Amino acid sequence: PGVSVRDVAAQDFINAYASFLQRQGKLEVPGYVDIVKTSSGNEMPPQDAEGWFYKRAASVARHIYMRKQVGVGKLNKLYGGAKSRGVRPYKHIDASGSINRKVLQALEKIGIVEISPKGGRRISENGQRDLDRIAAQTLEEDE
Amino acid sequence: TPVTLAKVIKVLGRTGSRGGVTQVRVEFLEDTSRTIVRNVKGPVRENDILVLMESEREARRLR
Amino acid sequence: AQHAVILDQEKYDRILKEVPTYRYVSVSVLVDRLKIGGSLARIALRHLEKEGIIKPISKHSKQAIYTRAT
Amino acid sequence: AVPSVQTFGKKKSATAVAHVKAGKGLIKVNGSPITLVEPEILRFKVYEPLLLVGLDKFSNIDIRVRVTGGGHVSQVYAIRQAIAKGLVAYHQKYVDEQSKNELKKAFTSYDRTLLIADSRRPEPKKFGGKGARSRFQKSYR
Amino acid sequence: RDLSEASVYPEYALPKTYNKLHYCVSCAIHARIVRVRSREDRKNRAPP
Amino acid sequence: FTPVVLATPIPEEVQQAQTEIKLFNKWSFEEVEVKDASLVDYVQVRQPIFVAHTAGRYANKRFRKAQCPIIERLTNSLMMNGRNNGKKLKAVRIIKHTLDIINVLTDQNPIQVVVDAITNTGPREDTTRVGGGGAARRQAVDVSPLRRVNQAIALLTIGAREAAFRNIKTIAETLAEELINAAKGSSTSYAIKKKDELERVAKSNR
RNA sequence: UGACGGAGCCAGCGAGUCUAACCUUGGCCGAGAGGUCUUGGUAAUCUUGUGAAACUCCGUCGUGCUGGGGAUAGAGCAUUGUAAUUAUUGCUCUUCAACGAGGAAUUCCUAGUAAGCGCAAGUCAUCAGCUUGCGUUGAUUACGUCCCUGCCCUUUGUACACA
RNA sequence: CUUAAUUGCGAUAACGAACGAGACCUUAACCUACUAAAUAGUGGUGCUAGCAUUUGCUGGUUAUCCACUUCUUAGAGGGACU
Repeated sequence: PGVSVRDVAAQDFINAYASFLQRQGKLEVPGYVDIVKTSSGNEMPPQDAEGWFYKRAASVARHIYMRKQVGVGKLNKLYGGAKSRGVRPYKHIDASGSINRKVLQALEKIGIVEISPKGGRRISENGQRDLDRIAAQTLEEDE
Repeated sequence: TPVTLAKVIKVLGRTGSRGGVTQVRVEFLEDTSRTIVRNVKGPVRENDILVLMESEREARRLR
Repeated sequence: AQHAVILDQEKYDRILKEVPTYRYVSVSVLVDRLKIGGSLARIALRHLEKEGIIKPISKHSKQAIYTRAT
Repeated sequence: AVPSVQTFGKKKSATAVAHVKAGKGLIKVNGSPITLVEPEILRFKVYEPLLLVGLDKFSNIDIRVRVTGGGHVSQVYAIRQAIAKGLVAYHQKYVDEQSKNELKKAFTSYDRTLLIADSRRPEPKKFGGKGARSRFQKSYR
Repeated sequence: RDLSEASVYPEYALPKTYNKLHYCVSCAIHARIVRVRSREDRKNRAPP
Repeated sequence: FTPVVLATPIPEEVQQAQTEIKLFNKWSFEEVEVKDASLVDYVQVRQPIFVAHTAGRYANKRFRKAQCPIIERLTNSLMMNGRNNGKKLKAVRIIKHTLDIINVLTDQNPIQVVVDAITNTGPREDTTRVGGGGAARRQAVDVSPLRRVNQAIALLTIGAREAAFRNIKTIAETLAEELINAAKGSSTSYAIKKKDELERVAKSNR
């Protein structure tokens, strides 16, 4: 097709490639899975009772190279809660920033997340040699 | 329902001390001269047809 | 109990037994049926996810389009 | 042929530029296909100048338009206008107008404020109320 | 025409009554529309 | 029909419908002309739309009050109570929903009889709020052909919260039975009996 | 057309350190609150692309005072300030209620405006449930009038002029 | 009689006026036509990694020649004067 970097869809993509990372053997968690509410405004524990850091291989790392240089609190910025703070406005509220800073040192070992100047993190030549050909794989297993 | 196929013949004016009833003429153009002296409720721009039931059952001043 | 319990093992598969004269399977209809609740009602109704009489063409959440179809 | 005329998708919330060149008919919002524009439904008001007077309209043109800033209406019209200016302001200067205007059976037949510049603009909020024309309520003694 | 088709000896009258009235000064301007006049216009006698 | 095939991603399901005939993929936006009588030349139908977004200057000109989309004049006419008002891209998919509930329960591929929503919800006379003094005054005038655009849209749509909110049941399915029920004779519904008090003393007192 | 959880993701206004320490992406730490070296900026340089909420899409919740609500008091951890008790604020858990559309009383407002929601600035060490603006999404129906209330003009009447 | 208007017409012991208001002025604006371009925004591509060969795309390059003024910004002006 001449599959470019930005032919990649957003939800039916992550349904069928981030679920493939569920059984790569990849534990790589800080030991703090299903103890975190994933928002200060959240009142309930999350869904699966194990894992769900496997979204980060197709939601986060796909969105780093949508831009060119990234940090952490802007990737924290997608998780947006609204703590019902008594009788007051429901102000700008993010999650706890420890997980994204420790995914920052968990999926770095693969070669996908590389050390960057011009601030924080940029994508590597594992992007143009695996992440391009999981845009040539996930869209080409879902043609 | 004896449907007198009414029409906006001319643009008569207003009534209503609270400004609610706007005046027109209402009859079918064939067999005129038998028509309620009556108006339309709200918005009507000029000179088109209308569907109704009554034909000639009048009143005069409408507050 | 009285309402919103588990599956009604007594009369379960109304989907393949009672969809003439009522083409209505949703959140908004199946709570006066003296039925299990949407905590576990439509979870017990996604058993026909491959095919079935009731069929969505709308993939959205929280209410689907389930009638007498083929 | 690429002389880039500096046509624009300009509305309430887009300072865009359309470099509508002449190619096969590919289109990228900096890389983006037609299936990714973020409403999932209001995408289908980009119907107007493409598949309603002609089938192809492809080998004549090529689209690659950026958008930066703004909000959430200019993905529908100001995306569309930048693409639509590359057709009738480029098949007019080179291709003839009777070839344009007699085959303009649908470019203007559904012209729901496309190329006419928008005249529905922000106005400053007042003083003494909640909103731009929303006041408080009073009280007496 | 259908009130008096019932009326044989057709319509019989064009029926009209007469009444002559006597108001006063103190009750005329609480029904009848004059209620004031100016200084130098109190001169006519025909009503139109 | 020998379509265009090309490398940049454009699918097939759009070009086999709209390149010659006005329609949508599974919806009908077809050949249905105005089956209902007058109020014709006041309706957005001719020219029908494909999906729902069209705005513009339709503010206070009394004398061009009918070229605006009544598609659009429907799709913002139920929203209130602090969270539904505003936010006006949320009914855009319920016309993708409830024009597939009528289009699955007695199909009538949707544009045939929904243009005919003046056949049943088109009044014949309306009783005024005229002054009088003392009673429930609806000594009346005769009807007007644009009150059948504002009173038509409202009283078939404002009943979508007296039956849905405070409990579990949604908006969509009661916009399907009570569209057909407000397109046929009803006797057990919301439109026709609320189409009574503005016609009750339209014949029992002239 | 709601709530929870995931996917995508939007503004403009600014005001920002001076011989002092303001805005600040990150690195690393710890669950947060946040903390130490660092990233740029006296300013279309950096904050900040203000990807925020409200929003779009896909899984989980059911007729209850409830996965709506968070009043009420209790314990602990931090931040600011020579200085926090009669608690500066937040954070994590204990406390988890009222209240169900609300009486003779009664306001505002006719197109990017009525409406929806949320960020700067203003007081700002710290303290927005406030007030200006900035914006992001946007219907209505009257299409105007004197009974109630308010104001100007003609005519008359007036034993009144701090009227 | 009209009007947002003591605004205008028309009647006229009046005529002609000075005000306020109106007028005037802004703004979110149209100007790819300009004096004009990375402390700011552009088709290009110096060095060109790669998905893909469906042959130019995703690109980056704390500047490589910097390609260029319309988008960003207005010096006066036009364009609209029911």
